[PDB]
Amino acid sequence: AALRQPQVAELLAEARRAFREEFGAEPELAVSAPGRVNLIGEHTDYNQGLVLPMALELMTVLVGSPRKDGLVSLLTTSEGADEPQRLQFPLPTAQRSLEPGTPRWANYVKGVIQYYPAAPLPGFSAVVVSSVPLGGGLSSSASLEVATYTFLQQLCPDSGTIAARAQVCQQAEHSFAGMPCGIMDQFISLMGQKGHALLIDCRSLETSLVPLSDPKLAVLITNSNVRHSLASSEYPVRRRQCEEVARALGAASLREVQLEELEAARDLVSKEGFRRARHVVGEIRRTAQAAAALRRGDYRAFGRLMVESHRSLRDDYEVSCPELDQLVEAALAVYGSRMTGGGFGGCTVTLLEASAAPHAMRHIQEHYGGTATFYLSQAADGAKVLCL
Ligand SMILES: O=C1CCCC2=C1C1(CCCCC1)N=C(Nc1nc3ccccc3o1)N2
Ligand SMILES: OC[C@H]1O[C@@H](O)[C@H](O)[C@@H](O)[C@H]1O
Repeated sequence: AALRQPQVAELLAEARRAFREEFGAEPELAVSAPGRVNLIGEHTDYNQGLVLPMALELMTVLVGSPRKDGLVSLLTTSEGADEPQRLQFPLPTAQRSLEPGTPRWANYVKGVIQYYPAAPLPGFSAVVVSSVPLGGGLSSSASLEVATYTFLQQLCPDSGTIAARAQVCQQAEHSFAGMPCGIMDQFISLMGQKGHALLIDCRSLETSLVPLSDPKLAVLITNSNVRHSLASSEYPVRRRQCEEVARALGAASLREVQLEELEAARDLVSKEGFRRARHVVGEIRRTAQAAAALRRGDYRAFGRLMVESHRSLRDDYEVSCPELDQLVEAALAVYGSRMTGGGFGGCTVTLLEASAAPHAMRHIQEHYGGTATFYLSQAADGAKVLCL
C-alpha cells in the first residue's frame, strides 16, 4: 500500500551526483551502515543483558574523498535534517576539540571524528544520505555514527576490535548528542549480516549470527510517524532507576540478578523500581528463549515472548505510547508484534507469513488513527565499503 522500498542503488547514485555537483570531482569512496530493528530484548543492553536485533536495507551512505587542508566539508541531502545542510570545520587537535552544536545531524560525525582512535586522520569531503527515517526508532544516528567510523577507517585504518569501534560511536552519541545509549544500535550497524539476526551478550560482548533465512517468514516494521517529548527525557530516567535497583541488591548489573532473587527483594525497592526490573530481568530470559526458539525454527512460538515483550514494555517499563499499543492490536490478528527501540513512538515490529501481507498493510493503514509507513525487512549486511 504505502510500503517504502529500500532504494539502495538509487541512494548511492544520488549521493554520487550530489558529491560531483558540490565538490567539482568524482568521490573516491562509498561506505554504508544500516539502521536496525530489535526483534526482542528491549531496554536490556545497558543492563549488561541480551538483544536480538537485525540490520535493515534502510541505511546511511557517505561518499567522499580525503583532503590535504586538514578540514572536513559535509553536505547532507536527507530531507528531515535540520539546517544548514552543509558544515565545515577543522580537524580537532590537542588545542582545539570539536564541540556539539548546530546543525544537530553534524554532531554525530563530529563526535565520531573527535573519538577516532587512529592517526594521522586527514581532512575529507563527504555527502551524507540516509533512507533510515530520521528519529523513527530504527537507529538513524547509529547508522550515521557507524557510516562515519567506516569512512574514517578508509582514511586511517584503525587496528581495533568491533567493540572498540562500537564504544567510539557510542561515546559520540553520549557526548555530542547527549543520548546515553547502550551498545546495541552501534553493534548491529557494524556487525549485521544479510539473512541473520545478531544475538548480542552486552555483558561479555560475545555475538551470535543466527540464520533468519526461511522465505515463508517476513518482518513488517510499521512507523507510527510519532515521537513523544518523553522519549529524549525519560530514557536516562529508566537507566538511572535500573542503577538504583542494582545498587540496593548488591548486583554489579541487573544481568547478575534473577527473577526469583528480585521476587524475594520486593521489600527493598520502589513499585516503579520492581516493575522496571521484572521487565529487564524478565526481558533478558525471553530474548534467550527467542534466540533458542529462532534456532528451533518455531515462528508462531516466540510470538508469545514478542507480544510478552510489548505487554511488559507497556505495563512494566512504561515506555510504549497509545499509538504503539494500537499498531500492535491492528497487526496481531501474523505470528506476533511489539514496539521496537527506545519507545514513546517510532516503529513496531511484526513477525508474519510473507503471503499474509499486503493484507496486514491494507488493514494497519485502515485501522491506525495516525499515518502508517511500512518496511518489509530482509535481514541485511552491516557496515560496507565500495571503492569508486
Ligand atoms: O532530533 C533528533 C532527536 C531524535 C533522534 C535523532 C534526531 C535527528 C538529529 C538531526 C536532525 C534530524 C533529526 N537526527 C537523527 N539521526 C540522523 N541520521 C542521519 C543520517 C543522515 C543525515 C542526518 C541524520 O540524522 N536522530
Ligand atoms: O532497547 C532500548 C534501546 O534504545 C535504543 O534506542 C538505544 O540506542 C539502545 O541502546 C537501547 O537502549
